[PDB]
Amino acid sequence: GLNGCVETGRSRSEVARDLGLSYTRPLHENEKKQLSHQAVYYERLAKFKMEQPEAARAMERERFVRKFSGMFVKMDIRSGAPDFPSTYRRLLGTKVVRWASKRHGPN
Amino acid sequence: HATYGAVPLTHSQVTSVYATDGGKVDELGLLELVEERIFSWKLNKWEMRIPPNLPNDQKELIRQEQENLKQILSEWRKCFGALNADILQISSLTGVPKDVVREKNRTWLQEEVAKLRWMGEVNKAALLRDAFMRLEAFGSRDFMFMERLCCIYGLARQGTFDEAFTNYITEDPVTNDIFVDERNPFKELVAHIVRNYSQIDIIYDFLGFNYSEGYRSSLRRYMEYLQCKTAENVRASGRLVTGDKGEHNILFDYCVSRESLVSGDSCQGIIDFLYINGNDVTLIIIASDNPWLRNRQLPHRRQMEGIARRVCFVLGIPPSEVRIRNLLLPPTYLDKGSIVRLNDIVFRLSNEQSNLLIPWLTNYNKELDPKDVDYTALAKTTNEEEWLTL
Amino acid sequence: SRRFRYNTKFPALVSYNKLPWEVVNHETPQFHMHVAPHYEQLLTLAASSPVPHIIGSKHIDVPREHRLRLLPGMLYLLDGDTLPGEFTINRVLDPTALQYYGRLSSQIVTVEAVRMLVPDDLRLLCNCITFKGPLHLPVAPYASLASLRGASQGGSNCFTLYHFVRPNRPPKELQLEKYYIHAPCVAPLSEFASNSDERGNWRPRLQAPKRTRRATPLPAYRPPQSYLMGLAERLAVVPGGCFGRRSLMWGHWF
Amino acid sequence: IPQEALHWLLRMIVDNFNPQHVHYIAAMKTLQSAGELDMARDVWKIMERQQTWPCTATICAYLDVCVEAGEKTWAMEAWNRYCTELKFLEPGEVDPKPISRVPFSLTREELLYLPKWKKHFDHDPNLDVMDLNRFNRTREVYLRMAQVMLAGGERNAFQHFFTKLEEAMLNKPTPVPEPPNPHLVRRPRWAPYEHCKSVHHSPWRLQNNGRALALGPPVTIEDEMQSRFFSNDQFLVHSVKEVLRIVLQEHKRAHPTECTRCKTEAFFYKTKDADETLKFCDDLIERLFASLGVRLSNLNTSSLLSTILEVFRVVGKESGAALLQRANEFLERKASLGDAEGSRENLTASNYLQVLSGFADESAFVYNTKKDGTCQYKTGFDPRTTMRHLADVVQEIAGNPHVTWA
Amino acid sequence: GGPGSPVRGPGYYAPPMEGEHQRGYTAEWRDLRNPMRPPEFPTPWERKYRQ
Amino acid sequence: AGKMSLTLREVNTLLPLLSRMRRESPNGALDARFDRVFNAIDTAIGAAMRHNCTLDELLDLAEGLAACEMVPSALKQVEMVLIRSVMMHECSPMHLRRMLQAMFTLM
Amino acid sequence: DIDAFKYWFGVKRCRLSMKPWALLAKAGLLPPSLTQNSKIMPKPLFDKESLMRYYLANRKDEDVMAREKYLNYENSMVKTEEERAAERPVAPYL
Amino acid sequence: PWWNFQTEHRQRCVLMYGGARTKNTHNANHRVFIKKYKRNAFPNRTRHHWAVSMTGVLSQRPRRMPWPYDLTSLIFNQPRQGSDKIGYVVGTSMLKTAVVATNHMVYYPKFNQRVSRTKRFFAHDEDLACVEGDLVHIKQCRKISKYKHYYVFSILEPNVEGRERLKLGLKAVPPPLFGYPVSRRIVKLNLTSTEGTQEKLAAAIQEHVQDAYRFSGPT
Amino acid sequence: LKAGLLGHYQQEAFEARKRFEESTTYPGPIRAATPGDTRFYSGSLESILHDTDRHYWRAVTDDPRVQHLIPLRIRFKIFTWVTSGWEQRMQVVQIMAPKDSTIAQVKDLVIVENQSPYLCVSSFHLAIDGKELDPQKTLGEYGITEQSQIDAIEQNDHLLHRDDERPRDWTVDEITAEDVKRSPYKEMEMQPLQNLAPRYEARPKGYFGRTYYSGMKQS
RNA sequence: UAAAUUAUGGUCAAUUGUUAGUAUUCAUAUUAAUUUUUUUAAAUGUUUUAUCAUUUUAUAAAGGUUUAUUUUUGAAAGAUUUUUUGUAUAAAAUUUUAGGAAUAGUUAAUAAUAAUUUAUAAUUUUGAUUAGAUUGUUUUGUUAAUGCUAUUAGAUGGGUGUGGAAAAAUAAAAAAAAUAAUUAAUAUAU
Ligand SMILES: [Mg+2]
Ligand SMILES: [Mg+2]
Repeated sequence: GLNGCVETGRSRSEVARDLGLSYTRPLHENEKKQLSHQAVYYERLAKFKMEQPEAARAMERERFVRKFSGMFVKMDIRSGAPDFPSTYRRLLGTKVVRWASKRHGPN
Repeated sequence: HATYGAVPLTHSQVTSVYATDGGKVDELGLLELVEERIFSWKLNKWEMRIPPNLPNDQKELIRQEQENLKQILSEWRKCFGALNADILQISSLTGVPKDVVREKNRTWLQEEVAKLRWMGEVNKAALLRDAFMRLEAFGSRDFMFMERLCCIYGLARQGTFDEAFTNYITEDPVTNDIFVDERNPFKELVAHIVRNYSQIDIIYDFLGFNYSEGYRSSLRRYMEYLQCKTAENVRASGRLVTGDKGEHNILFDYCVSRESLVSGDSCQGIIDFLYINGNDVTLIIIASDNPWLRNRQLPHRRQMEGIARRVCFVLGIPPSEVRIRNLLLPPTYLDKGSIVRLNDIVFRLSNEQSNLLIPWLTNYNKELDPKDVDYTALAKTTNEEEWLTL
Repeated sequence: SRRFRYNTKFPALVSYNKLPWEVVNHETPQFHMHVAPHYEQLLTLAASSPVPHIIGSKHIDVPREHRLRLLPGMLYLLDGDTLPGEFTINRVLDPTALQYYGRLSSQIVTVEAVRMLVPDDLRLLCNCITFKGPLHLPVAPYASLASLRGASQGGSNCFTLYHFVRPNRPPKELQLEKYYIHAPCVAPLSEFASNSDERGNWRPRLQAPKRTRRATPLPAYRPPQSYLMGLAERLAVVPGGCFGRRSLMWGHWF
Repeated sequence: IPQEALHWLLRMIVDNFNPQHVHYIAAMKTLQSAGELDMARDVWKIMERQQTWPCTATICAYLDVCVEAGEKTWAMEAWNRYCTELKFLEPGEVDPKPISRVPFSLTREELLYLPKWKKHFDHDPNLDVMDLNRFNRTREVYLRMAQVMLAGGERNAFQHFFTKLEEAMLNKPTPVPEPPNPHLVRRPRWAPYEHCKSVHHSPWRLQNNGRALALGPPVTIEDEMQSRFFSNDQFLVHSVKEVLRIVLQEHKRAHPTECTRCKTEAFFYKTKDADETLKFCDDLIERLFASLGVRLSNLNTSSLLSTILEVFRVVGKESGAALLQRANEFLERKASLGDAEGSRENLTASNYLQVLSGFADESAFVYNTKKDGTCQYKTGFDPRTTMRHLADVVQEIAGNPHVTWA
Repeated sequence: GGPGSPVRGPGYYAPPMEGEHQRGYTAEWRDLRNPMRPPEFPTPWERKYRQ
Repeated sequence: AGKMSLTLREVNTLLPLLSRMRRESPNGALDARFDRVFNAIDTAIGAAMRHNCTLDELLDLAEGLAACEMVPSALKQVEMVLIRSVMMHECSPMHLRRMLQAMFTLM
Repeated sequence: DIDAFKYWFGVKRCRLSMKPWALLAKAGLLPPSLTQNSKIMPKPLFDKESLMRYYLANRKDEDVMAREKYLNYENSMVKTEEERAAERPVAPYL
Repeated sequence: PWWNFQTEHRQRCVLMYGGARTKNTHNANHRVFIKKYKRNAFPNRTRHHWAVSMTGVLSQRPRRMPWPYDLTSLIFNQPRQGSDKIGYVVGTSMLKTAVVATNHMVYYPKFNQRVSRTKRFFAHDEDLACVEGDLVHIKQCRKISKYKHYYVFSILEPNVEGRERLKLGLKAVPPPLFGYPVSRRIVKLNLTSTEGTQEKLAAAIQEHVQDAYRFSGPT
Repeated sequence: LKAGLLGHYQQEAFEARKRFEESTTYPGPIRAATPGDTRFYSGSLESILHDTDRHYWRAVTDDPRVQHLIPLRIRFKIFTWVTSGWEQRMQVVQIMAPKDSTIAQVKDLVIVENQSPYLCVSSFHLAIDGKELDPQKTLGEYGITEQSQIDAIEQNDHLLHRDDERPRDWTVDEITAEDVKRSPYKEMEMQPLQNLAPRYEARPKGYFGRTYYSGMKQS
């Protein structure tokens, strides 16, 4: 389970997944907190949706109003780019003041 | 082809599965028919012949053995094609019928070449002379006969080639009836090989066809068979064979030197067999494929003197007439000269009595491979050595 | 991340059930435009082949809780003008809405009354059409309409169709696609069968008669005198604005 | 044009792709559906020149075009090259084979010391031949080789192949059918935009919709399953049906003037080789009825009866009432061998189609003959009797609601 | 040259290469400037065009 | 297909159903259709041993592995987290009874 | 470029301006264009009765016209029976 | 005659644009630099521009170019450049994301030498098996995150010491004591008692006041 | 990485591998597990409309799609009209039922595969030789084979209300057609595709014109 | 420290100008002058329609400034088939500053379209962000030169959610749905 499949193009993890093998490093407390707290917020948000409908309806309504009335909601090449301050970096000085820098990752 | 559940066969299941009764089976005709069926194939017929449910090392050894069988059959195919081309060329240049070419003479060759040179055709005369010269060495119907028989025995030994010789659609030559033949000449030929040639596994391993275990067990069975026909009163307990005449006729299977030779060790002298014949002592060693281990495999002179002194201590034989000699055998096969030297030195047999005891020894034409020169130098320095007297 | 699971191609769209321009209202004559050709083909099917559950002896008695779930999409014919309970009777008197039963009333049984039944919860319509017998189509003895007294006889001749639909849906809902089996009518072949006495009275025509006179010529073609719209073979107009192919132009002014 | 089906395979090899077996199957089936048999043999020669060993499905797809062309030499070459080692299924063997070839992977050592041509993996179709012969389609081979020997005129080879197929379908178990492959297409999962025009969208005619078929079928279907999903006795019935279909095909090939709608005088009467042909067909039907006992009561014989009626209509010039009588006698014979009181089945739409086409072949005529306007009919043709036998048959079909007209 | 150019190495001298690049740059790549021999054909199309 | 991953709650819910389908089978073992099911369990267990686990989830996992007779591929991380759960303060004699019965039915 | 022109003309179905059409009609690849007018010969005048009379005077057979269209449009290399008798295998396999 | 590649490129430019190139592009123009700011008062913190700076990515001096002949081209047969890579895992602080440092070669033809530059990529591992210290083989894929378009295809060499340190409850790699500073000013570590922090604060604020007094200049 | 140390590493890649095959002892051939699906396809992101959980090419069919089926044919009592009157006949519906299925599942398979508006008109019940069958029992518990005669006795006073939410061709891989209209055992394996359109290459890569010097094959 | 082996029995050479290609002038060549030449003054008719409307007609310039680039499933091509379905939205890679330090609508996970959560998050001394200069480009020039020196294809998140695609406030043709004209040259001033 340390070698990927050249024929099917599967990863190193997917070959071990199809063999029933477990390759996982011993996690720390924060790495277990990252994987254990995913369900807790879902049960909290579902309990808020079931228990307070008059507030969840207003929150979803204002979220849909903020989503629908936006200026860049049309799917385009600019909206479809993964890194907007890096691909369109000539707008960050004179046109767009949202991003103050053009580099945020290793690219 | 290869099916789920196919297995490679040893000699016992080849003997048991192909055990049919036949009377006056033509060896050469069935051999030529089975080889004509083999040569009519393509390369795609050799693809799916390895059984799937096997470990990878066994599959690799089976693939090497099948590749060896395929290349030897292809070499015999091109040799037979050259033979038929030369016979057709001689029958076309001379004008003699084709079936009487193999019974012709050298005086007849001189007369036909002089007749071609008298008419002014020196090119056709040179072609006829060269075709007859390369036909005298290759033109026999039984030329590689033991090697071809061992190839067909190996094709039966794989176990996946038995159904590849039947269920063909043919035409009758005189009436033009399209039919399907269910006759399997491969099964009849392998049955006749198993019935007549009782030591076909020994010739099969001695020619270097066995890639799995080698020829060492076949060598032990061959030496036990040759001891049982010379001492004639033989007891066999495990790895020790002894004659009970009072005269020392002892064959001791010491160890297998392929696994005994640890790579990276300092231990001088590891032998395979020990044969005490009267007063003579022979250390029968099969050489290794490692050339850095062949110099470590042969024992020292002091070690041979110690072994002879142990023979004097145990057997009670006086040390005045005690001789010990090393014997080196080729690693992957066993050529004709090695078997002749084994019959001369170990069992004290000449050529005529070895041909009387062993019928297939006369047609055994295996020789040393030219690309292994250091083994031939070591065997020349070893086999030409005098008997070490204690 | 969540943005890089799939692309934005083919997003989730609003269905036609919540768009008012895609939903047909039953107070309009457009409701009876979609559903009236489905009735005139079902009565053609029920008069030529036995439809299993198209004719009952009473209204199907589902419970009041299962009334909205099982009834829409169901059709059955009953004898006489008997309406189900817990409905408000609205008779269709609009000639714009009654005009789509013209082929149903002329070539098949005469349409007497079309009623829309709206319940107390206003969620399950019923389109009730009362026909007066007999049929203008020949009815097979093995057909479903042979077991109906109002259809077989030539008050006692009245029979009513009942079709349950949901009020505000697209016209995909009020479709009857399981009744478009085209069963043949053996009325021209019943003359020559063994069951008829007219089987020996017809004379076969194995050869065409010898024509001494040719066909009558058409009258003299007079070209039009008004301004035409142009060549209909390149304005993509069908041969009369009605049917045909533009590549095969015919029936126009030239 | 159908030649593009040969073109896009060739551009597959010019662009350095290895054509899989599904590409050869699709090319041969697309060229066979358009009547291009030589182009299908060119696809087979392309597959042979790529040194690809065909699977059993590619072998069957080649044998279909060897059967339709009537060329026994091509099928004998394909047999002697590939199908000499095909065996039927045994009760001791497992019915599906396990997957033998592990998918291609490289370790941390083999990535380094192996050369780049050993570490290269193209989708070579010769690697998965043992995993494409997993479902034992040998009965579809021995049937096809039984048909082409019928086409070439070899009775002994046909008898050998049919006897082996009959013994295998009587004494060996049924193989597990191969499931259909849904990964061969790139169709969408759902309709992206829901919009459907009505059936009555046009006020001038009834049109077909994408939801429902409202105009009725133009051609009757047999309403049967594929040959791989059949049992062994059902495949024996299908084998007898296919041999009778190839008898019909070779009779139409040998006598094309006497098998189409009239166009000449010779359509009305039987050929001189029709009696031995119908004798061979009757002997095959009686061999099928003698091999299968009461089990033929529990088998679908709709396509078999339709092919029997087509053989005894086209090859033997029989009336439509005789075809209806033969179909009723066949169904009563099938219902009588169950040794119970039973209940007989009806004729299907494909069975009634042969009776109606026999009625149409009775009244058929040579239009506009040499006398300029006189249609020539069959000698002894009675229009009243044929019309009376047509009308009650049409009423019998219309009385049965389970027969869908087309 | 990279994108849209068939040049693979410098004309005369190069930094030290290993493996198949060493065998390619010195022996096996194309060379139309060779006045004695054209760039070679694959096997076996070089034996019959030896003269 | 890698579209979803099972946590320990989904395994503790699926194991009694598969044990019930094993008990309802004519043979003692299940059909070969579910070999991809148990493999999806087999990767879900050995990953969950690297995360946090309460005692009741470990008890339900051990009882589910004992109900339908399946030996997981890891078998050592499960015993390592069962060693850590013996001397806990929340451990009950009912918990030790379930653990010992499950380990005797498995081993 | 003849082959690229035939690829973009037949397979890709390009458009043509009148000056390349006249230039390729000078090469024998195309007929003369629509705009190359002989100003001494006026345009033809069609009437359907004379066209029907000429069509009924000499029209081709149905199968002959179908085989002509098959040779012109579908493929032109259809093997004869003498070549089908050569493409089939021989007695060692037959 | 054997034409070079420039003839083919000129042919491509002629077939595209109708003509190869307009003449007289050199012009020998005297590009003069006119300074505006004061002597050591350029408005930048790192790079102070005082000469004519050339503009160009691949047409500048000294000339660079990518060198495609390296370990990756010797091992992997690639469908395109940068598809398969081999590197080392340096960071696993993110979930399902291994930071992989890989190397490539840049060629200088003037000095005739190749140099190894380093690029860091974000790769994806679902089962969390990549430890810092693994020699891994990553491959290109779809966009997974904003900066994740590679995935760990194989672990060619696992860090055994990192896994054994993770089994001990320690970090896989002990963290470095050196790194990036926070300013150009010398970060002095303050070690004082709890009572002597106010005078140290007074000295620090006085030093900041003198650094602000440096704005005044002379006197 | 340093490429000059590659080939000696290859010797180690030899000297470990030959050390491996002689050290361990292979017990036997492990059975081949079926491969899953990877989420790391090359190129851009696909849509959810075309996500069929298969991003590579597999020419063979594995075990989760293999089903063991029995061709069960079930008879129905129908009535046809003759010149005298009604006559009772038999209409047979053939299904492929799995071997480990129950009789209620066989009834559901008969309901979804009849494709006739005159057969499954009301609630019916399966029986053999008049004796009714328990719908919660397996076919193997009754010894039901292909030759076993199964009848469907109807009760025409009721009305069968079915709700077809399961598609007709539902396998484990969840690839269903919306306009299928046929049982998957009835449809052919390969047919002509009339919905697609044949498209040729219209964008040349490097060759555009007069003289083919190199063709820009590296691109 | 092997100790001069003895027919010396074959000498008669080379050059007939036919070539496996970076070759070097510290003073000569490139730049401006001794010489340049020739014009240009805006204020403007795209067309079909069913007529106060609708159908077709998608990269002008200055400014601001970019490490990089390409391909619509949708319109046409285009066909006696048909679903706004026929894989376009991605990657590697290479910039510069005489007085070199910090950066952020931030990184990954995610039952999360439209993130109320989790994390020991991400970039950077292998040179980041900002400020300056700034289309790039084996197309130019020079030389013996893998050196130095030049460039003018382009693009453009608030003008209108129309349209397949914003590229839309102006371009000697790209002839734009009846052959307007297709002989030739000026093809523009006029
Ligand atoms: Mg279009
Ligand atoms: Mg969280």
